[PDB]
Amino acid sequence: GDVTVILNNLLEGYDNKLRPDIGVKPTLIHTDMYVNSIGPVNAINMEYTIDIFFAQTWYDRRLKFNSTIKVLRLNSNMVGKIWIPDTFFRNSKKADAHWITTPNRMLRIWNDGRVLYTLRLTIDAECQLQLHNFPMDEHSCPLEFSSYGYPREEIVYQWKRSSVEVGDTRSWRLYQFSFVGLRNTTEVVKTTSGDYVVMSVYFDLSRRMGYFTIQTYIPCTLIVVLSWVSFWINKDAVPARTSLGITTVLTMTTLSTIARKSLPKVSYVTAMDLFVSVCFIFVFSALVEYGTLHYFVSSQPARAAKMDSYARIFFPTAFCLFNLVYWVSYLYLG
Amino acid sequence: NMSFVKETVDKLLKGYDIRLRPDFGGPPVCVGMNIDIASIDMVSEVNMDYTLTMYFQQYWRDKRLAYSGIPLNLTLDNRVADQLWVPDTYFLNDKKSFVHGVTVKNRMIRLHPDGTVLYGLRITTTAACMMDLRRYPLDEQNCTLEIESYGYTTDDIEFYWRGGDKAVTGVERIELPQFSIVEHRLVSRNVVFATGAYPRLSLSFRLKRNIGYFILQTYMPSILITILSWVSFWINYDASAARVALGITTVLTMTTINTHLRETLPKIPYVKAIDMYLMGCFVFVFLALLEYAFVNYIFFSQPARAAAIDRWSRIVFPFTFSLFNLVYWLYYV
Amino acid sequence: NMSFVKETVDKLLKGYDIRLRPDFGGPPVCVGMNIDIASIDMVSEVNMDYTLTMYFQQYWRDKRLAYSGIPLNLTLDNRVADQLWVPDTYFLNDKKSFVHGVTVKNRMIRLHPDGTVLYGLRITTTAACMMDLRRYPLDEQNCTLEIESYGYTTDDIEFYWRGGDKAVTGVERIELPQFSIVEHRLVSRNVVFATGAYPRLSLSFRLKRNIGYFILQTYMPSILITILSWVSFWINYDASAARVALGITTVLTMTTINTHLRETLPKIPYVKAIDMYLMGCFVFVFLALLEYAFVNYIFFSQPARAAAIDRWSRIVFPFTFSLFNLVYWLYYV
Amino acid sequence: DNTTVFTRILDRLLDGYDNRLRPGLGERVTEVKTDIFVTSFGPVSDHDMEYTIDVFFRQSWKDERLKFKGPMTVLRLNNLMASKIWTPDTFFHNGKKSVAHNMTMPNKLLRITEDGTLLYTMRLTVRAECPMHLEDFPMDAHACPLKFGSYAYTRAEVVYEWTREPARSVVVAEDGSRLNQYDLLGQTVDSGIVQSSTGEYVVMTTHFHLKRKIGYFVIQTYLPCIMTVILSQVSFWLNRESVPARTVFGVTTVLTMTTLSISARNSLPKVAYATAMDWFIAVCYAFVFSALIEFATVNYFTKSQPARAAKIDRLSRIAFPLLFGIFNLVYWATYLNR
Amino acid sequence: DNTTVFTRILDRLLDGYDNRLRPGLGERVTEVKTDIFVTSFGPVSDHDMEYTIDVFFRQSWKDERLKFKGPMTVLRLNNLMASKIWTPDTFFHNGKKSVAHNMTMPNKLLRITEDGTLLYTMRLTVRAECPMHLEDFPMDAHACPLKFGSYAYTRAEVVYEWTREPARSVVVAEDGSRLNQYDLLGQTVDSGIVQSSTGEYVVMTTHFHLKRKIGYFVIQTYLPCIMTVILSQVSFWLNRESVPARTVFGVTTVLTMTTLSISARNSLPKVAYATAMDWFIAVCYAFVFSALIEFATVNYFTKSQPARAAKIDRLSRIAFPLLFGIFNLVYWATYLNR
Amino acid sequence: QVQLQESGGGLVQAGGSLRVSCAASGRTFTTYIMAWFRQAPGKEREFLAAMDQGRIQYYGDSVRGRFTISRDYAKNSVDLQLDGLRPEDTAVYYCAAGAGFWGLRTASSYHYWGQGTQVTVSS
Ligand SMILES: *[C@@H]1O[C@H](CO)[C@@H](O[C@@H]2O[C@H](CO)[C@@H](O[C@@H]3O[C@H](CO[C@H]4O[C@H](CO[C@H]5O[C@H](CO)[C@@H](O)[C@H](O)[C@@H]5O[C@H]5O[C@H](CO)[C@@H](O)[C@H](O)[C@@H]5O)[C@@H](O)[C@H](O[C@H]5O[C@H](CO)[C@@H](O)[C@H](O)[C@@H]5O)[C@@H]4O)[C@@H](O)[C@H](O[C@H]4O[C@H](CO)[C@@H](O)[C@H](O)[C@@H]4O[C@@H]4O[C@H](CO)[C@@H](O)[C@H](O)[C@@H]4O[C@@H]4O[C@H](CO)[C@@H](O)[C@H](O)[C@@H]4O)[C@@H]3O)[C@H](O)[C@H]2NC(C)=O)[C@H](O)[C@H]1NC(C)=O
Ligand SMILES: CCCCCCCC/C=C/CCCCCCCC(=O)O[C@H](COC(=O)CCCCCCCCCCCCCCC)COP(=O)(O)OC[C@@H](O)CO
Ligand SMILES: CCCCCCCC/C=C/CCCCCCCC(=O)O[C@H](COC(=O)CCCCCCCCCCCCCCC)COP(=O)(O)OC[C@H](O)CO
Ligand SMILES: CCCCCCCCCC
Ligand SMILES: CCCCCCCCCC
Ligand SMILES: [Cl-]
Ligand SMILES: [Cl-]
Repeated sequence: GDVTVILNNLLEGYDNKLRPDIGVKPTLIHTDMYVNSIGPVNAINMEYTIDIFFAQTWYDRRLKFNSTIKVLRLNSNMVGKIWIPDTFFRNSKKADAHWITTPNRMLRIWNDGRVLYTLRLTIDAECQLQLHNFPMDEHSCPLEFSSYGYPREEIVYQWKRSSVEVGDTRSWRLYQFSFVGLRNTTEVVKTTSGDYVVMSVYFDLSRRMGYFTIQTYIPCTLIVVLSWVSFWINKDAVPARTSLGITTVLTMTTLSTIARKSLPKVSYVTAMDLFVSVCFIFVFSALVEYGTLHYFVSSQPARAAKMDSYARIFFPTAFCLFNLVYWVSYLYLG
Repeated sequence: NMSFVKETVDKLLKGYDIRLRPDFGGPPVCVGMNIDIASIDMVSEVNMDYTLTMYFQQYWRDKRLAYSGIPLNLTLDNRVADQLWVPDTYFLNDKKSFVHGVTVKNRMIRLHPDGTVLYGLRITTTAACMMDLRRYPLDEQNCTLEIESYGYTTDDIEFYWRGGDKAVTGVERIELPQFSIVEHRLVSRNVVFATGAYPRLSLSFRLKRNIGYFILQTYMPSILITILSWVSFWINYDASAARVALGITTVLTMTTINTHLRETLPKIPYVKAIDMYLMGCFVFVFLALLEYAFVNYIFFSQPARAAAIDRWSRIVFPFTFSLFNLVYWLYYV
Repeated sequence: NMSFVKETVDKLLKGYDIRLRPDFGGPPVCVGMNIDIASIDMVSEVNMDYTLTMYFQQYWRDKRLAYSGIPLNLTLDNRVADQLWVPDTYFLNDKKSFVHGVTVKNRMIRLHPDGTVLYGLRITTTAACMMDLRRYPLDEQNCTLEIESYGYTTDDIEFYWRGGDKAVTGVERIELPQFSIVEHRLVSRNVVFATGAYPRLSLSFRLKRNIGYFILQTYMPSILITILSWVSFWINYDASAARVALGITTVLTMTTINTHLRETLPKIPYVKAIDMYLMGCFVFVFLALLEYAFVNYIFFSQPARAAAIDRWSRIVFPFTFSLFNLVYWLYYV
Repeated sequence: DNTTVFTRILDRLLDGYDNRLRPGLGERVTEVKTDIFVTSFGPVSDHDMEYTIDVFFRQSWKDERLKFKGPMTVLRLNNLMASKIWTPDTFFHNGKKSVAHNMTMPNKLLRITEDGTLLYTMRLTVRAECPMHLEDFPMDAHACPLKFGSYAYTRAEVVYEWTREPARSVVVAEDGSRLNQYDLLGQTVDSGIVQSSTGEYVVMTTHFHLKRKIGYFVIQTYLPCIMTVILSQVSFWLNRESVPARTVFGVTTVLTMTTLSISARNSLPKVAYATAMDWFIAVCYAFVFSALIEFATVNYFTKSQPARAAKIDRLSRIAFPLLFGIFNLVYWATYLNR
Repeated sequence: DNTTVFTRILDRLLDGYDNRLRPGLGERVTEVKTDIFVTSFGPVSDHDMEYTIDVFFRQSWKDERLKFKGPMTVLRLNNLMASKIWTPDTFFHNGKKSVAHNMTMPNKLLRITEDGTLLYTMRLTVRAECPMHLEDFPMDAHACPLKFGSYAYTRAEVVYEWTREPARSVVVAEDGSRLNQYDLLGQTVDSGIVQSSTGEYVVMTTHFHLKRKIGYFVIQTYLPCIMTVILSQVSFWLNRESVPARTVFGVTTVLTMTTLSISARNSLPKVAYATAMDWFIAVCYAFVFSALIEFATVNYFTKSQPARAAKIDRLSRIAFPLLFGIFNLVYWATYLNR
Repeated sequence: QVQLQESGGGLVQAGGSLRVSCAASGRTFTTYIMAWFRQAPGKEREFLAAMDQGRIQYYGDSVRGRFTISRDYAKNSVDLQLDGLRPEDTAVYYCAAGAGFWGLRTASSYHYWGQGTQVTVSS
């Protein structure tokens, strides 16, 4: 009825091409964000998925109405009739709004001209990961947004009091990572067309060691122990100690490639590689030790008598010493 | 102060003909292009393409969009681009591209008092580049991005890089896991088709592959397997089962390594540099097993010569393999 | 003679209400469907679906579109289909479907003087069907396509196959690499939902799987490994390392094939006809290695009985396996 | 002839109609009745922790602006008419990328009865999240929820109810199961209130109870593990002289358990805990590894204490089969009950 | 002011112009000239039996309703004028899912001459079906087609012709080859007729003749198979007392051939016949299996008939290398001739 | 064995329909191109008509508009309908099938050939 009269009079002569206060002052926009879920972290593609309720608030003097009604609660139909800021996410790779069963958008206008505009978004942001400590690495993946065409002299963004909120962190699709905390900042980026106000949110994530303990560390450690069983087998059983010593070398080669499948094709040594490579040294040296032992079986039977005694003790002790140095440096030093 | 702006903008679009290019029937319109590269990813050999994200910008002048009385560079809502003439620029090697659309269309329109138009887009394209993998993984590729006008010949449109060699920025900040961008180059020329001569801009990168990954995955595993086959020379020749098991295991392992790698790449007919190394390492582990077959066949009649062959093979095999590595790496690196 | 055609067509669409079906508030409108199957492919067990391309034609009479004075069948541009009423036909078991749009939308509208409309689209659809794989790979499947009206009930719309049993053509030109269409069938019926009763037309195919691929890939590798395990019965029973190596390798290989085969199939919870063979072949190679363990444990105290067991196994094992092949291949064929 | 009468009625209903305003604005609350007909309960993905479902999504409400009098009490109109009136802006709270089917026409229907009531249904392919706790995998059950409500209207403007009894307002087609490795035991229907920074919104919830079927994993992982353990205990019967033969026995079975352990984790998403299958493989590896250690003990005491190497061999022929049988009883009785 | 002359011309042309009617409707057959410029002949997919191709697809016809006189003889207009006039509804008969590129703008051009002639080109990425006969894989060749014509107009209304002599009406750019394992020998350009349930339509056909390059499969499959066969015949030279050594030779080569046999059909579509590669692997399997059968024969006669056991070993050192060499002479000569 | 057997044909007098049929056995030719060729005595073997799996029909210029080719995919047969025959059309007619490599109008691209049927036009 009379709400139709209010809505028709507001849009009479309205020009949605022009931003509010186009020639007067910058349009100040207050941004909120509710994070429904922070989806999987793709290390191979170096990205992560996040689903949010993105909210924006600004004043438009052209949208003032006088009535007993204090707020006009409108749906997505009116979003295309008024001026909407052109906010985009700078590090986004593939983002899309939701459209089932209708465009998931909200528009509310107060009689003083204040506009609240909320939409639901799914974003695949870009996050460059440094995997020098994998799988004991920590990351701070960002999410930046700004205005595409309006510089800092026309559009300014600003966080509200309760800017970024999260619900239940357990329901999120983070398997390998745990959410530690978040920060939000504000900067100015100078591009080739002007200076823009860039708003940033950083999510801190710590990787969970559990999956790679089962997948790589335990199988590699048991293969190294398997190569030690040769030292307790009679030195005259040449086929026995050679098959046991040649299969461990092959198995460690297979365990080396499978561990590298999760990572991208980086050209440096991660902490996972430094463990698999050393596990390769121990199994390789076990087979080499028998080669030395076999060569001296007949020439120096006395010398070959004491060679297996020392290998039974030195090899387990040296490996247990290597684990002490490895784990302390990556869990207490970095 | 705002009703004046609406009056001006409405006047500019009143009678504007989106079908006619600027200076229709007259001199060609000059269009200047900048590119700001945001990221490069998915440089694939299986698909022979790369994915590029950029802030593509075009710059030209339309005398019909000239306005006076407002000393401002008006930025309008990007939906007004649908009402103006914009160049029909396309990428020839583009395979699958899109303009981003959150929260609105990632598009900019900025008008200037003299009629100059600034038009920007945010584009992600999967462009094609066919690679030469004869020296893989020591290869050096060159992937381009062609820029051209589909409908307007050189009688109607001209392209140039706006800023000379500074037109394209953001290359130095690109971090590729497997490549390092050695150089980028800008080219302007004309291409003649059956329908006329067209302006073309070309942007080309030179990519050098990093070898650190392939050392840990294909070279070092192959060197250690080859070395381990030489252990059979220090085992007594009467241990038939021990030396044959050692020889067989390393020979079949090398075959499995070679076939595994070639299943992650396009089925190319020629031989790559990584294939020459695995085939070279195969012959070394194949001859060690073939060395014992000679010693085994001969040690019954005479143990004097059978023992000598083992002792020589302790020296010849390590010596020749290091010579093989010396020639291989010096030829390629 | 051409301005008369434009005048005739513009007169028809003037006052035409697209929101109202023909004979609105009256007798149901009869729509006849023709299908011209272009290709069937991508019959997947993993996703439990198949892809079908067809020329889908619908035929009905609209009295508001009847014209006089033109002795022709007006074949109009496909964009006129956006101004006429068309049936809201959909496919119930449809997971993904698109109308091809190169170079324009593959769509045909053709009016007739009495008001008849012929409406054709070229549609590629990925329909769904659940496959019973209990007899895989010697199994037959029945995958259908359901055709229904979404909004209009049997009081508003009727569906019939135009041409009877000849409504669907192009089946006999299909050559699926892995299947063979035994028969196709056409059914007409009504389906009752909560909101009303709706007409339905069902098109079904019966696909019989070709076993020629699975002989090379699965059955022959299993049979040869089982024969490989019988060589152990011709080796001396004091050669333990020789006969254990032969027995161990066959058992572990037989497990590897079964695990490899299950990779590319849906995670069904029942035993397929190929699993009964692999499990049956596993038992024979497992009983072959289990047989040597008895001989090795007994050939010291009773050497004479050890020789007899090896000689009897040379006959029983080939005989039992061929008897197993006789029962298996006669129950499943 | 009679179609001109219906054209006048439709033009009168839309004459001055405003689809920017909900019915009863400023006077009452818009009540929307809803029921769902699940045509096919699609596949469940463990890697993505989501599931697919194809439904007829039916909504009904009253709009007094659309009353009419004419020869018919219901107008079964084209779905094009739905874009000119007001319809609820229902979204799925946990819904991921969903599909509205558009072949060959928009799969929607709109019907107006003479009292203003509207029926508005659509065919959807809803992909919704289902959190999964795989501690009991592959003997685990999940309650996959389906939540929906309004996006822009709070509970003082739009409320949602079920057309019938809540239990009978979600209907599943009898032959529509598209599940490969799950059983749909039943579903629970409930309604509630959610609260955000913008207001209170009614939310409708549907929980689907799914139980996994263990038949696939018995033949894929349990049987190979059980057979490899048994194969590794054949080594206790070979005579102590054949050292090379018993070493091939122990080594190959140890390596085989590693291959099965790696392959068994491919199906699961990369979770950071140990499932019920991880504990079965870990023990099966312990039994296989202990059999190789047993031989190294026997080989060590030969030629020095020959009678001792026989006592260990005879007792191992009884302890290893017995403990594995006992372990299987405790494992399968523990996880099948829970 | 200068462009207002062309504004009047364009407005005058479209005044009363009906884009729903083809030129010369009811009076004559609309003749459409066509030629294709192939910018890149894309990769061929053996698994999907298809191929990709990127083309500048040019069309030309005469429309007398678009005759004008003015300063210019030709109007090089925007591509949005194409949606305002009548254009042919050309589709690809064997196309699967093609793309009409529109980045950054619709990649189309429209040129009107003063006599009414229209030139209308567009950039397309066509994915077309190409059935393959894989009996001679990997030494096979294929003729991949590309057929196109009108979708709605029968040959009594719209006909298609080649702009120039048909052999020169399809042009392939020199640098455009995106082929990896195939070689584009050449293409043949023809024209046909199809009769459907709706009428007779003109079809314009092009056949691209592709021959596969065997280089990848020589490295990947043939060389491993040959070395495995040679490796198994090394066992004939070991002395007869190396029973464990000769068994390991026999079993490991047989196991390898099974792996190669399984791994050689990964790329191919699942077909029910034997390719030329399946015959090579099967025969190489027979040689590897027969080398182990020979050892069991020699091992059977040892310690009972030593003279015969040596006789068998001596002949196998010649017969096996000679037969495998002769088989390769026959195999390669049989298939490389074609 | 794969054989193409040709029936029909015979003698006609100055025009008149003479349908020539070809029956294929031993291999399913659904995915092949089945054609018809003509060889007048001493002149050359000449292409007449071909039809591929997609029902596309190709004709030679001298016979376009007179001869009609059809295929029966269920029966693995191709039939050619000869109308308005002339004394110039007296020759031996051959049935072929192939993959059309280097051209469907070249006799070297068909790997399977029939034995021919005699068609004599008396006038
Ligand atoms: C190259 O070519 C490709 C095509 O090959 C091209 O892509 C196309 O680009 C155009 C834009 O140039 C797109 O068109 C716009 O789409 C907007 C929505 O896009 C999202 O939704 C798409 C599906 O839309 C359906 O469903 C929604 C609701 O869910 C509905 O609003 C739509 O009408 C439509 O409904 C139809 O279809 C459904 C089934 O799907 C049926 O159920 C239904 O019955 C009906 O038939 C979806 O496809 C989009 O995905 C694409 O894009 C995303 C990125 O955004 C990408 O990630 C994907 O991969 C994919 O590519 C996307 O999710 C739509 O809102 C636009 O229409 C608006 O606005 C225009 C302009 O103002 C107006 O004219 C329209 O009338 C309409 O009015 C709006 O509606 C708003 C709704 O939110 C509302 O807020 C506004 O207030 C206004 O409301 C009305 O306004 C009018 C006028 O003021 C007023 O009278 C009314 O009263 C009311 O107030 C527009 O259609 C097109 O979708 C793209 N298609 C594809 C396949 O990509 C590409 O851009 C080209 N590139 C270049 C460089 O040239
Ligand atoms: C792990 C593996 C380890 C392997 C270790 C090997 C060690 C030795 C190294 C060898 C290097 C080999 C390099 C090969 C590169 C590829 C060569 C290639 O493609 O040649 C082909 C042609 O050659 C062939 O036909 C021959 C194939 C090989 C046949 C060999 C048979 C040998 C039999 C010997 C038996 C001996 C028995 C007795 C032993 C006493 C060219 O054809 P394109 O031009 O590509 O065709 C394109 C067209 O079709 C148009 O499109
Ligand atoms: C390499 C291959 C080697 C192969 C060797 C084969 C040897 C021959 C034997 C073959 C038997 C194979 C049978 C497989 C049938 C399919 C699986 C199945 O029935 O699953 C279930 C029923 O199973 C169970 O309960 C699991 C029971 C597991 C028991 C294992 C006990 C093992 C004990 C071993 C002790 C050894 C001691 C030492 C011996 C000295 C059916 O229910 P669904 O359909 O899953 O769903 C319905 C639910 O109600 C939904 O909730
Ligand atoms: C080439 C590596 C050889 C390793 C074994 C050496 C045994 C003898 C040492 C004197
Ligand atoms: C007389 C020699 C017999 C050798 C038999 C080898 C195994 C045959 C398996 C069928
Ligand atoms: Cl994760
Ligand atoms: Cl290719």
